[PDB]
Amino acid sequence: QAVLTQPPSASGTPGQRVTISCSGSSLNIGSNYVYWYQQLPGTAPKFLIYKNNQRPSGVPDRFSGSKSGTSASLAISGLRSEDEADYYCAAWDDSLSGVVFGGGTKLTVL
Amino acid sequence: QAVLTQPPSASGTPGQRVTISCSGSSLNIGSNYVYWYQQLPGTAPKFLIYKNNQRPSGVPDRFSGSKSGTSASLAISGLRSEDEADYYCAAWDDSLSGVVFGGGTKLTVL
Amino acid sequence: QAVLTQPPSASGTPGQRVTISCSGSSLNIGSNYVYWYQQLPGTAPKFLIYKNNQRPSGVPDRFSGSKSGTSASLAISGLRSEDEADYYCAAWDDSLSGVVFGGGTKLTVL
Amino acid sequence: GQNITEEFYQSTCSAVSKGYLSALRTGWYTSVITIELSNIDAKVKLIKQELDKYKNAVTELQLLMQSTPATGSGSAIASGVAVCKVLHLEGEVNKIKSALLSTNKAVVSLSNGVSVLTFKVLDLKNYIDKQLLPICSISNIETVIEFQQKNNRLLEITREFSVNAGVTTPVSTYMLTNSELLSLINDMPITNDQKKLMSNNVQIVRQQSYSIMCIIKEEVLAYVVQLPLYGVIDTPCWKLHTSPLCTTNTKEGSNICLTRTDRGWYCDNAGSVSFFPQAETCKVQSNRVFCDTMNSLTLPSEVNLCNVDIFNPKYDCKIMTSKTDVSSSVITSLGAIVSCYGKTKCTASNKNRGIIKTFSNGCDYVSNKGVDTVSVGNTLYYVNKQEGKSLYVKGEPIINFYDPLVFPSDEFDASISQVNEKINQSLAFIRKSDELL
Amino acid sequence: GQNITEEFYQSTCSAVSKGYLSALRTGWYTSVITIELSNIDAKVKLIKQELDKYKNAVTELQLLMQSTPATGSGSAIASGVAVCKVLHLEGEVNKIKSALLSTNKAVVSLSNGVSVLTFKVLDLKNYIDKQLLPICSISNIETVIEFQQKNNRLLEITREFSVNAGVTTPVSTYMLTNSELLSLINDMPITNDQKKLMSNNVQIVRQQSYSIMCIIKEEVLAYVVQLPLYGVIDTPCWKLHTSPLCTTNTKEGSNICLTRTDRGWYCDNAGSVSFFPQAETCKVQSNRVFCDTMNSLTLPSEVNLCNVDIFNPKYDCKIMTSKTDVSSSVITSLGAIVSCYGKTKCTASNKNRGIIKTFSNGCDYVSNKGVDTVSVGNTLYYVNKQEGKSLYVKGEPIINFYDPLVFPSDEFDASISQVNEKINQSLAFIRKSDELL
Amino acid sequence: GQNITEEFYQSTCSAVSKGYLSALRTGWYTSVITIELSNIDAKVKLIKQELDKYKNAVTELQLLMQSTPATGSGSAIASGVAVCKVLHLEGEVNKIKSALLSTNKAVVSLSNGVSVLTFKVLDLKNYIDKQLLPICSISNIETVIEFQQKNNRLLEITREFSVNAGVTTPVSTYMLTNSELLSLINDMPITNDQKKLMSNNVQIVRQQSYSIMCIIKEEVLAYVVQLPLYGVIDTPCWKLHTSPLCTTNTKEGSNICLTRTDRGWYCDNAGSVSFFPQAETCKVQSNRVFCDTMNSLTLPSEVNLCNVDIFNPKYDCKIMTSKTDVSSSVITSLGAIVSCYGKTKCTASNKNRGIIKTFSNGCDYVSNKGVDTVSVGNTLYYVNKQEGKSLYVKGEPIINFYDPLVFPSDEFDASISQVNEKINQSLAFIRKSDELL
Amino acid sequence: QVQLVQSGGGVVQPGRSLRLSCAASGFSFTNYGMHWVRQAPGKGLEWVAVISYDDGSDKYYADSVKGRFTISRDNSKNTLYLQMNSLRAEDTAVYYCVRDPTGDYGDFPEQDGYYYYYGMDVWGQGTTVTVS
Amino acid sequence: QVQLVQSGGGVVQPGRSLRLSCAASGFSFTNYGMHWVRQAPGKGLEWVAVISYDDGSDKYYADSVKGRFTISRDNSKNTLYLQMNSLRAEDTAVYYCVRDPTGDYGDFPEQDGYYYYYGMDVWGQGTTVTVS
Amino acid sequence: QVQLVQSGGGVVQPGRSLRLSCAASGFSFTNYGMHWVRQAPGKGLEWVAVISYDDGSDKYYADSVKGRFTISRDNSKNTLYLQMNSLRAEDTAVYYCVRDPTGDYGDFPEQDGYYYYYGMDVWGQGTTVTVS
Repeated sequence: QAVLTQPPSASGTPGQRVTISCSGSSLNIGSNYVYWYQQLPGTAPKFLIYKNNQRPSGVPDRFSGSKSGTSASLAISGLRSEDEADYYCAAWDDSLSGVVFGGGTKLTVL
Repeated sequence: QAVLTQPPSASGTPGQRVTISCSGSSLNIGSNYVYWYQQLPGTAPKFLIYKNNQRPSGVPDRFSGSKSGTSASLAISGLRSEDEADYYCAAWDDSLSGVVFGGGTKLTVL
Repeated sequence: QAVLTQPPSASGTPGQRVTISCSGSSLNIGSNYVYWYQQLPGTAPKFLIYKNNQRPSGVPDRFSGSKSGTSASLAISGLRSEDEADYYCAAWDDSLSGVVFGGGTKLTVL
Repeated sequence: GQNITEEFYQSTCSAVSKGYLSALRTGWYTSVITIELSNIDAKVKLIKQELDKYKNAVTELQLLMQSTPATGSGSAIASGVAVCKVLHLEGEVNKIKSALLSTNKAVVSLSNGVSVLTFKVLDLKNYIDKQLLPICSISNIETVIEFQQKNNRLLEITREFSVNAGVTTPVSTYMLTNSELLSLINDMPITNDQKKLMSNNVQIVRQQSYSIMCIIKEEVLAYVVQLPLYGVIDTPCWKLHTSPLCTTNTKEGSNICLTRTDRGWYCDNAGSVSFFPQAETCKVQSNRVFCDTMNSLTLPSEVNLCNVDIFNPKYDCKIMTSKTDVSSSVITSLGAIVSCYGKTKCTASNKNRGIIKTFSNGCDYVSNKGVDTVSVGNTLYYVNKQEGKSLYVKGEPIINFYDPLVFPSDEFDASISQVNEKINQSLAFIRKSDELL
Repeated sequence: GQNITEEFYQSTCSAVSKGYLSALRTGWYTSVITIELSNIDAKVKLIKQELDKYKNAVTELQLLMQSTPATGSGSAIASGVAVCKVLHLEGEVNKIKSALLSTNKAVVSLSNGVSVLTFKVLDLKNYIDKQLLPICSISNIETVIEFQQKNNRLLEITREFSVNAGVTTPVSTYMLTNSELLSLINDMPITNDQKKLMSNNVQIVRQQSYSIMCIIKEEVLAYVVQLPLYGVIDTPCWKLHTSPLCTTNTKEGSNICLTRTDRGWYCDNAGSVSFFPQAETCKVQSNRVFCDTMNSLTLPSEVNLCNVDIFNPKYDCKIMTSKTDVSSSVITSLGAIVSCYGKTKCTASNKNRGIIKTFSNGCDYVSNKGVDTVSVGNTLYYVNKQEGKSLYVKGEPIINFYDPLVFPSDEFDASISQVNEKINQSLAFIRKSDELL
Repeated sequence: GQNITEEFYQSTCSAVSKGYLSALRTGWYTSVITIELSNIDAKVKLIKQELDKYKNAVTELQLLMQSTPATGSGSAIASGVAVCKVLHLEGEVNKIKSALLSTNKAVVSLSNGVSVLTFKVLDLKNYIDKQLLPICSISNIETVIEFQQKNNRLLEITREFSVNAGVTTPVSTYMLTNSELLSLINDMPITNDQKKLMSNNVQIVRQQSYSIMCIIKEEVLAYVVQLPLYGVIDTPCWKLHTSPLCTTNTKEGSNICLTRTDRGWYCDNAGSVSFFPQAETCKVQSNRVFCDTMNSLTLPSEVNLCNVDIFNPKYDCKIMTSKTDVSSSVITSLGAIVSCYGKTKCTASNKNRGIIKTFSNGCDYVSNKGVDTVSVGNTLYYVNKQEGKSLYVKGEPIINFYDPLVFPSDEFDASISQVNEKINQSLAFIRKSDELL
Repeated sequence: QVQLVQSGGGVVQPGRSLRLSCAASGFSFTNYGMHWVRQAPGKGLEWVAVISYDDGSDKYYADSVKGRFTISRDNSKNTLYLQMNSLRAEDTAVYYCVRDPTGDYGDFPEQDGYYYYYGMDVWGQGTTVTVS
Repeated sequence: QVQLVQSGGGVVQPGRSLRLSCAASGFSFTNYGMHWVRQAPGKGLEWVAVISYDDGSDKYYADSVKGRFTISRDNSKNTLYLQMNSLRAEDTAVYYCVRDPTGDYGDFPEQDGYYYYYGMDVWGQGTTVTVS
Repeated sequence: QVQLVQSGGGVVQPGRSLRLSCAASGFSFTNYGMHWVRQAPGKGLEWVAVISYDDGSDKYYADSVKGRFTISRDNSKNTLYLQMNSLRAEDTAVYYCVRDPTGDYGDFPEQDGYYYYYGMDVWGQGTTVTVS
């Protein structure tokens, strides 16, 4: 049931910043790094954020990440039309012995 | 002339505690351990107290010893009839190079 | 032009103390020892003071030396007739790489 | 448990003091110590100067916290520094500040899961912000004294941190008073026996603890005090004393020597033996030995066989060798080992009698019961006056089993086996010449 | 500059942490620190006692200055003492006193040419001689407090000097406050980069500085603070970690071991490499390494070849050998080297997961990213949480290239070449017997 | 007595500084230092807090005295602890308390015969019990100041004892002020010369003294200060400086090295020579050397022959060997030994002139008269400015008498004789092959 | 030309087994850990398994597939495998093959001595598995 | 059955000599020091001499007998001797042989390297010597 | 009988060369540095040059003679030399040979490893040089 909790849907108009939250526990997010993924419809997920705040090569500045205590969030500034996709947070979980994913966030662009 | 000075006679009634004193110098008692011996009439001395306050095996609790500065004393609690004997204190003397004895204490039981 | 500056002439009556000054720089006197020489007329210079205040063997007590900061002086106490001579201060100079002499002091005895 | 015993071995010129009990530091416990800060006549000038002392110390510590923590690079304060880097995160100091409102101490679970025992040893906010700022103005002098007394600890804690580059050991009463440390011991997650042991020996706990300056953020001054965890308790310990063992041929220089190199403290630890070659790292409270396992070597249970049979094949006992027969003495727990060689005068003396023993050439041993000093030439040794039983184990000196002609003179870190096969090869060197002719 | 990298070598059981930057103490700068002195109810009795404390400290320091200065005889404070003997000359202290009238600091050129930065940290003359002597008499108590505050530093400076025989290191805030030291750094003749480096790490500057008591003459208390000069900055540094490398034959005692002996810090210095075998002498601020060249060995640039090819003929890499295959671990900058031998249990654990790795027999390495502790038998190791990249360089363990029968077991300070020709002669020893028969 | 002389030996790359005088700690004197204790508005709250500080320190020390005394287990404080265990007996503290009524100091003979010099440095009973208890009530603030001043020493003495586990060295002015220590020196049973020597060097006396916390019983706080006894005075001392001596073949690596290992201080002591290999243990007051005989080796008078004929058969002079010809320098009492090997640049410089000497390959020596610094590659050495006479003794370097092919490269603690017979056996190894063919 | 190409998609029977393949090209496959990730129809991502670098010593599975699925790698073939056993209707998903950066954030991969989660940077285009 | 049995009692002439014997049984005689103690008629105990353990290196006498009496031990015979010379009327006493515990307070004897007085635990029944 | 005897005095031509000699007797000449000092007619002393002990490694000249004059010593002949070249009218002076004490202040000379100025204790009686 999606060990990491993040909102199911989000919406935005162009130029806006949308903020996608992701809350975990001491054993997954409070202890380890958080990674973010973007999945356009019909495509494979794209690596978006690593080590809570780092852009991979070729990911625009308007994407930013942050982590606070046991929760994390992704800030999509300057929202563009193609950003309409599902966004997943993920992190290593020590209570288990594997990677855990968020529930996804269907982000609609108007 | 009995380097260690202790009273010549003592007396007691059953149940009483008698206390036998033994005064020395810095060079014999103040520096070294004190040992006590009990000699019933016509018998050999019996080892009574060692290291100023220790009962050998088979010596009743009512015998106790103590040492104070340059003087020592033996406490015969719960006085019993057969305790009537001569009691000697003894210690190593550093001014000499040998053991020195007290003058003895003829203890009478009434 | 006599890197070390000392007065050209001095005069004295018997029994007096005359004091001969010698001023240098940080690089010669302020850094190194000062030596004094006495040259009677028609003779070779005689070694008089070394390490600013030491009499060589056979130099009378009435000669004394001292050094102050960047300047030095020689104290001829109990002035005697044969002390009439030229007196030179000398020291090693680090700005150059050699010994430097004073200008001399023609000392007259009356 | 008590009842210290000591056995001297005539064969190996060594002694073993048995009967001690162990307290081995195997882990660390990190606690967070906090000071809350206020962010801001001749009566007032004293306040002016004392407030200048307060803020100067804050900026001094703020300069010190700039990516500092490390000492020795033995990675001893590594556990404490790990908590420190966590305290640098967004709301982690705020968790500590929340729990410590209107209290002196509190347990906090950081977002890493690590539960830390937290303490507030000084409240300068609730003093400066409630009695001192409420008044340039006028005042009565007994507020000057009161502000000086409270501000003193902050100044003195800044004193230590500046001269020790942010990490101090041992832990002073300025960093943590006995009252505060005893309270911390009472609540940290350890056995009732471990709490009793630490509380009776807080001075030793200080010796084996660290105070690490961490952070000044959001009006909290926090430093990490890294407390020892004694996970091994009440196991037997014994100390090995060693002295050179030489032959006593009359002619000077014609003698060969031998010395055991495994001296130090040994303690039982879970089927093996923990060895502490640096007696610096162990502290002795007359039957209890506190040692740090960081400087420890884990050895088999068979290493004790070097005290009963130094030639056993199960363990390769270590020795060093020489041909310098100098006279020397070692002071043990219950006496003295005296190695007297050549023409030297060696004696044992009682302070009231004078010389009561003159040692002959060789290795010998005397107890501390009736001896006060030992003299070996120009050196004067004083003996401990610990009480116990002293034993002398007769045996042939093993230096007599060696031929001086084949004996390796210079071996610094050799062993019984290494010396033997070194002798074998040198015996083979002569041998192949013994059948050519 | 940052970006710490670390390479572990499977072949030599060693690791190198690269990416650090240097700050090497190559020279000393002497500065002169001065205190000017005054030569001389219950209100008055407090003044009486406090004045007794003042003059007792002066006579205490006067007794200490009697031809004292020396410590350690490493000749470390030799440069400072040279200034001290000069300050003992006729008008040299008067030059310092002249420039410091109505100021806190001044540059003075002594008659030797040496320009010294001089500071007046305390004025007891212009306090005692202008507010305290002007009144046995009457007074108001807030002068008692004021005299106690000013006199405290003199008393505390005398405190340190008496217990350290006139020379103290590191330099305390009593000898030189951060304000005073930062002012001194600002004006001493160094690069703008050197001033920036020292000012951000005053705590380290204190660690590598000396305070030398010099003289009390003509109502001036002067001591020399010997500040470090970092003449080598921003050059690459790297730390070498070493652990025993042994064979893993099943039978205990049938194994041979090998260990690199050149561990410590290395830093580039003008075409050569400066090596600091005593990690005591180096201080690390997480990418900057401050080291004293007094305890340094100047080595060729080719010494680094021991990390890429330990058998190169250009440099004779140093090792020691043994046949004791004990289990031990070393904590590096970014991880841990684990030497697990025999039957011992070696594991790496995460504080939340427990054991996540069990080591096999041999030498291995793990990073600090997801590991919190390492256990080797009865010892618990904590890892640093420094961030970087960890590399594992595959290679055959060089202990497998040696025949155990000819292998020199006991070599303490040998090298690759010395071990080889030691093996050659022992191979020749068997050989001349291999053709007689 | 003065007139320091120094001879450098070209043959052995070593130097000897003669002319010093000795002060050797051969015994200990125990003295007992005592503090008597009282058993028990904003004006009162300051008294409340200060009284809380007083009693908290007492209980802190009471917790510390629980069967504590020991440090280092070198048995250095053994003599002092022996007095401590005696002070724990029935009326022994009462004897000390009786003699010290209405006085500051007194001699007491314990019932063991040991006469101890006793001192009462602080009277809190006759203050608390006579001025402070006589008044919750009202007061005037200048009693608060007075109680703070008196109670401070007790607090500061408890400060030191807690962080040093009850034993502190060196002895601080808190434990014993100069006034109190000078009084103790005046009356302890020593020569008028010994009293003069100790009183002029109280700072050194502190370095070689111990303060041992003993007991709190019957309202007396007693600790034992263990003072040094210098039983050997005014005997000649000399310091040996050593540096590597290598050949200077042009090709790098083709050279063999040699270094004397017996460096340190030597002093005459009753027909033998006392050697202190750890220059840590000796303190130098510019012609007087204070050394502790605990860390001393007693050597024959013939050991000096290593400075005049290192090949004499009467003494087996110690060397170590290597084939690493690195460049290094040693700073002596009156100059500098410079070992310059290979391509390295070695120079001596005057601060005003620059380089005034460039060293060639080999071992050389310069005096300190006109030299300020010495540079050996990347290292800068400063010379001492002690005054004396410097001598250069010409001689062939003994490393040239050895054949590099038979020369033992790795010897760490060898000697002239051990190296020779090591060479003999290796010459025999080639020889028996030289007549088979 | 960093490339991951998957193969092995198709329908299967519950209680049976089925394997998957993803062949790496354009990078040093041996030096990176690898992930298997599925996405059930209309559901979110669910992590399945991971394999350690070069040797696969450490290999971790989710509880949804623990005891039935197995991961393995052939470094010589530059190809990753997924051993699927005991398939159930809940396992019906599109399956993705992903490289774990294993340190390579544009510089080079690292060797930690155990598995560490650096993220999921290179993804296959996915293959479809249906259990019915 | 710890036992000390003495023998050698009888009258003698002043200026002559006489020896005494006490044979130990029931314990390891070699490991304990031994005492000689007399008690003159109607007087108190007077310590005479002591012998050290196993080898008798240290052997101490009282001034009343110094220079005339001598103590010795035969560890093989488990028997202690008293060499009495130059006997005088003041030496007329009943003589006792006593073991010094030498550490054995119920556990085991010790070896201090010199004589130490641990007490006087095992006593003979005494023998009588008269000088007339 | 410490003695310095000079020789080599006489007139010369500008641009020419001329040498001087001072032979030491009564002391160990090898162990002391030596000075050349002149005194122009009616002028003061002017230091000319110095030679180091035993080997003359260090050898320093004044700028008035730098590049033209040279100092040298023959320890076997116990004699000191002054190489004078390019003589000019300003060089016309009486020339003195002086021993530098080199430590001997009545005890013994020292070896500093470089030149040090200890003073000028033993002087020759001087020789006259005229350039015209």
